[PDB]
Amino acid sequence: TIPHLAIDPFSLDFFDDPYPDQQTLRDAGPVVYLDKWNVYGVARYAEVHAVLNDPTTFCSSRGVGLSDFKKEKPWRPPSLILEADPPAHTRPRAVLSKVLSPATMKTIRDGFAAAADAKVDELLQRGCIDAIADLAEAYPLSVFPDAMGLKQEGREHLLPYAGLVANAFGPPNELRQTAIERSAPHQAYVNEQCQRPNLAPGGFGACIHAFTDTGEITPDEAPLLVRSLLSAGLDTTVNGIGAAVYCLARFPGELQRLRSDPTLARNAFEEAVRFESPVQTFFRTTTREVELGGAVIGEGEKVLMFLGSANRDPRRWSDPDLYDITRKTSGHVGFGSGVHMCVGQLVARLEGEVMLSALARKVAAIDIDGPVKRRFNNTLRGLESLPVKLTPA
Ligand code: HEM
Ligand SMILES: CCc1ccc(C(=O)O)cc1
Ligand SMILES: [Cl-]
Repeated sequence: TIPHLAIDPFSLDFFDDPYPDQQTLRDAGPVVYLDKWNVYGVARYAEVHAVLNDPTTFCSSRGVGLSDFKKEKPWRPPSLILEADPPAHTRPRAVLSKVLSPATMKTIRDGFAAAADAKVDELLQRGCIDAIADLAEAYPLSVFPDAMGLKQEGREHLLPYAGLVANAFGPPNELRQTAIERSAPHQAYVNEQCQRPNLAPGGFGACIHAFTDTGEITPDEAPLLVRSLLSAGLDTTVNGIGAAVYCLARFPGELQRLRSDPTLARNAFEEAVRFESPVQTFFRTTTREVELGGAVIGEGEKVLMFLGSANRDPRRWSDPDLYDITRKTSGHVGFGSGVHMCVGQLVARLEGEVMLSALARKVAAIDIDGPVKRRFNNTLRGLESLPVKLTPA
């Protein structure tokens, strides 16, 4: 009753161009079995949304990667929030939602907006830049480690650790193997920065430790929650800003609408998160036998959610393959949906908005003028190099 496909969603061929296979995954049926990794897959919007909004049946405490924590030991101690179900998830989640609250965004908006405007002006002096290294990476690296309260020493480990975390969500293919092997220096730096004496007062990390006074988390939970911000709060914003720049470089008409109305900067970033979906996939594990799309999935089964495919499903989105900055983007699952929906979404939107705002007010054109290279990661979709020429406004 369930179609069996041999497509490998974690293959280099797939990462290179996933859209044809994603339609094959969608049109084969609302639920598919992937023989390559012995998992269930859902690729349409309706099933991804339902699975994401049924945490009692599709749990996250047995891992959000392929590995089943009930079966194998995790490569690192489980995340107290991402790899937790309610009610264990609730109080650590409330702490991160307060640390990264709308009220906190007021304290960092001027610094983030200034750094964004300064970087675009700096890049306009050089003309021909790499939108990844010199823009997508340089800007988050210039605001987020300081907002965490991180010291200067050892920041070179932040991006390699983030790519390791994202790779480790995938199957035991070469990409995961080479990430985990000899990863101990990346882990030691991160785990050391998660301790209270290494976080500047007033930063996200110190503010987390400050919530141990409240009884929401214990002092020994706070470092793990700091690790969560250091695993997810940098690499994804990089790919997201690079995607937006990629779109504005591929859709020059949408760049011109953004110039004529910079207040579209925030929704233009949101649409870039739908269009490229930097977090492509996540896993759930069935708590019980469950009917999904006419298929009976047993207990203890891994279910793979194609977030990116759900954001391009023509059953839900009109013209899904077009970048449209005025599109009503609410309901896209680029940040998740439900109880685990990205608790850091306000930081990513803020970083994205002020960058696209900076581009909207200072740049006339963005033309690709060099070899484009894709970056391969079992979870993330993003570019290795995006050579563009910026024309000043
Ligand atoms: C373009 C940027 C980002 C994207 C596309 C993204 C994507 C996601 C997605 C899809 C989830 C759902 C995980 C699941 O349901 O299993 C998630 C959760 C999470 N994200 Fe983000 N993220 C982004 C940026 C950030 C930032 C900036 C932070 C922190 C500053 C962050 C921290 C987290 C955390 C801690 C969780 C776990 C929430 C929970 O389990 O309740 N992410 N993210
Ligand atoms: C969405 C990517 C992500 C990765 C790791 C964590 C965590 O460490 O809790 C949270 C989110
Ligand atoms: Cl670690």
